[PDB]
Amino acid sequence: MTNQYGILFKQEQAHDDAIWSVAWGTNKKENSETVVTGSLDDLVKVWKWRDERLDLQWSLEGHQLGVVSVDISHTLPIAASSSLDAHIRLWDLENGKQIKSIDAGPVDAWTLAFSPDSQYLATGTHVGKVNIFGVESGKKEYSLDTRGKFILSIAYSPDGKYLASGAIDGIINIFDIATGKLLHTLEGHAMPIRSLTFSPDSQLLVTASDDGYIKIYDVQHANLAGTLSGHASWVLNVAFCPDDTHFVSSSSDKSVKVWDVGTRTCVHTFFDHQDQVWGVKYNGNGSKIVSVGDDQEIHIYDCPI
Amino acid sequence: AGILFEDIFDVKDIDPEGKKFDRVSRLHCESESFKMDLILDVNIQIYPVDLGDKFRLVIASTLYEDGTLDDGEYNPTDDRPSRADQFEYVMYGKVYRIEGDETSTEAATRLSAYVSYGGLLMRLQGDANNLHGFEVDSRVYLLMKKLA
Amino acid sequence: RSGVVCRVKYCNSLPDIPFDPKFI
Amino acid sequence: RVWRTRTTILQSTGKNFSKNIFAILQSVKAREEGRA
Amino acid sequence: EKRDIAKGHLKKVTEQYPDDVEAWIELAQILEQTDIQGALSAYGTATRILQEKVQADVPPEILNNVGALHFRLGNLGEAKKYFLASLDRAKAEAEHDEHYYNAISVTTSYNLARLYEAMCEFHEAEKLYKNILREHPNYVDCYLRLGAMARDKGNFYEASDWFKEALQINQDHPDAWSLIGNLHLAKQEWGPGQKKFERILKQPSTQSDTYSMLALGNVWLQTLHQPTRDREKEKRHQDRALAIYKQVLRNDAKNLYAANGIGAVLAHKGYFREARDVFAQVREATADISDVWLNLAHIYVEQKQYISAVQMYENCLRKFYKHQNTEVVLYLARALFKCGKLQECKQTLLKARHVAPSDTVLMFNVALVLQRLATSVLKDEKSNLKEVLNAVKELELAHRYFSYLSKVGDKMRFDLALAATEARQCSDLLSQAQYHVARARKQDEEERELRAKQEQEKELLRQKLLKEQE
Repeated sequence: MTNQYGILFKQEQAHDDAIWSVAWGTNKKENSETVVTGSLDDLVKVWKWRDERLDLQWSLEGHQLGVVSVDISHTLPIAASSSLDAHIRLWDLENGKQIKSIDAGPVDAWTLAFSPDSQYLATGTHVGKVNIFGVESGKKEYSLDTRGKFILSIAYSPDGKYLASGAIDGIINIFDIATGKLLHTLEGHAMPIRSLTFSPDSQLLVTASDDGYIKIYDVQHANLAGTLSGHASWVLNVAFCPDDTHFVSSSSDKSVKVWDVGTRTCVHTFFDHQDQVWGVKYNGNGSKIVSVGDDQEIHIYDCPI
Repeated sequence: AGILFEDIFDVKDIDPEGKKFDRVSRLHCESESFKMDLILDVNIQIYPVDLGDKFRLVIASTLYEDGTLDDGEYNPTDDRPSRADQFEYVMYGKVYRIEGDETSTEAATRLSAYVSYGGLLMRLQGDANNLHGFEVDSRVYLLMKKLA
Repeated sequence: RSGVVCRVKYCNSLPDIPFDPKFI
Repeated sequence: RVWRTRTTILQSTGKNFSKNIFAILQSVKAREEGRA
Repeated sequence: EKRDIAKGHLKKVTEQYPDDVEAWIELAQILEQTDIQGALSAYGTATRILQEKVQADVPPEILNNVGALHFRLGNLGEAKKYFLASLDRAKAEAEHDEHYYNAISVTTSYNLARLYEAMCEFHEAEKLYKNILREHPNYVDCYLRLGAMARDKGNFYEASDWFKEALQINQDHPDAWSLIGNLHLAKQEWGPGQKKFERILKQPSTQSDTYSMLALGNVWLQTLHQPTRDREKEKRHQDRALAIYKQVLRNDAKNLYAANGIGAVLAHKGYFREARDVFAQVREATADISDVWLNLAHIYVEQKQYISAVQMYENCLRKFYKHQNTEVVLYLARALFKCGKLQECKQTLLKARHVAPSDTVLMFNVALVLQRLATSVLKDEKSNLKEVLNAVKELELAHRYFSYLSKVGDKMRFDLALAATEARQCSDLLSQAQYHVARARKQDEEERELRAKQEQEKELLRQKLLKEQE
């Protein structure tokens, strides 16, 4: 059964307004793949991927302004979301109830990240510090200062050593989680970095910026492993494959590009979307890709393994 | 002013289903500023039109810039300033139908206005907000000018 | 005397220098 | 041999507005001078 | 004028003679100027005769020119194939004449690098440009393309270095001087850009340069964007800009940008009807100047033509920008606010904030729209409890934003005193919100009072049914 890249499902009018984030999580006990999407229409929606179909499970409300980020836990059945009003909410995906809320003021809590143990939420802030909130505590345990401008994206390394941040000026900052010290401050790009990610082995750091370029870094030495181009507009999201030899990115040019880190060449491009593709993610085993954008559509793409 | 609608159109097809009349041809046009769709019968013997032509189209309820209304009778000896002076092809007609995509609960988002210029038919179709001056049984003028 | 804060600018921005492929 | 240059990129294909624009400017100037 | 007669003669010759490769090529070389499709058709016909009767491979020059025409059209794939074929052909037949074919390959190589730039293969384009520059250090265009790519990356020092390197080879290069001046003006360094463009006008060959004069007049145009108390200084700048535009219009009567500059100055002078006339004329001439669309939309707003303004802004945004330009988005939000569609205005301002969350003006505008929406809902006495509670939550958000902005804000764009007064108004609205929420709750208990009566009547209907049943 030869396997090729190709769309498999397409949910139209998934949200009333633009979909600004997505997240894919796999739960062993339930053995059901879950997708969490946040949109500018102030709604979180929980769908279940079963029988090659998407079926809505929960539709959670509460966010005041647009939902900027939605994340899931790797082990727990928890999810988190943040709105444009800096409010953070935790949702129990088993029952679709709000576990707790964190009012991060008017400025803090831009974008969310789950720690590898799912015991913390890392979020960039307007001032230039990455605040950390206890998932169980619900309070700002501490913060790591960058002395930089707005932090647009946040990432957690799968091994938990470092958390990366990308600023509005293109500067990247890697912090050691154990000691909370700014390991590296890299020039990066000259345009805002809206999305950076780590490799499954925590060896590579892939960052995306408005200049249309995707930069690869070796976190061990923080050296520039390569630069990728091919997007005709802003790159809005990146996400690494589980197989660790591929990753996927999305852009304002309405396309989703899958790149090979080895050959450093885009191996596929999807043009299905009709507007800015704001989110792209891989499934647990790397055989599916979910993408969401301003056209209020959810697209699932098959992938060879 | 008395202007109901105005835009620039590109002729995209002429008599797609073949020529039905010797002196009249049906234009299929699209506008760019407002993305309006147009079907228009034109006397091509006196006003020839070719594929890819561009024209400025105005639908007006009056020809007088002072907004005064008309009796609907031929008044050839009137020499007040007239919008027709700025245009090459001018027709006088009546709105005979307005269709929309409204439901039993929702107002229309897309309207189609149909006009008959003594039997030369026009259909202007697009977003309902562009077509809010059109009322069934009202008389309108069509003003056209090729531009190079 | 309250309204959306937006200063309207009438801009005349020239195009970038053309660099079309050359004909031989 | 290249056809598009920094001088022809600012030009319309054929349409000329010199007469109309200068007539409009004359009216504006005339109205400005009339008022005092 | 003679090119059309040459076209006619060559067209006449081609019709009389179906097989004349030289006539087809000669016709194509003049169709290129204005008829890309006609030139492509002529070159294709010439290629057909070369393969059929002559039975020879196409010359590299024809393949390069066909590829360049495709590039102009937009068929990047066909252009890549033809550019690669032209390079291959020039290499293949280089032994016959190495000197000529080396130069042909140099031009074809630059074309392919420009194409890679078009296909967003900037690494291959940069490598090819550097390869050309390594062997032909006098190719100025390669230096300028590297500088343009660096500028596109956002590295303006690297762009200036490449631009200075181009000027090194050719001391008087109008394109290199324009690129450096554009770099300086884009950084709002008015003096450096002004000097670089005045330098061009100082040269004898470019004594009256339309591009340079338009840039020099645009420098004075940009001074009107920022409001200034000094009326005399603003009026003199308006006059200076208008004089430069008028001179450019005298020298060139087909200059779209001189006409657009006159309209912009007129609009800044308050003559919106005349500026509309100029813009409509320019708009008839072309639709590919985004500033014309935006200027027309601004005039629509000033004329209270909000339907046209919103569509023009949305259509301009969709056509001319792949990404989101927050300035046009703010313009669209202001147009919707004037029209009174506050929900759409709020959504547009939120879309702006999504991309520019550090913009303090966007935060202030979002707060203002939230306060207005909440006040409209609160004033409405037919609102249910859910809407009133949402309005209360939205009033709190607006009050927090106004207070925060008052504490810290961008004083150059909006005054914080106005923000403080807005914050006080939000606080007062919240104080009255208690009575409003009490009012809503009493309303919705009356809602359930009627519902019971509805059920009561239906039970009586059932009672008759039992009477029917018995």
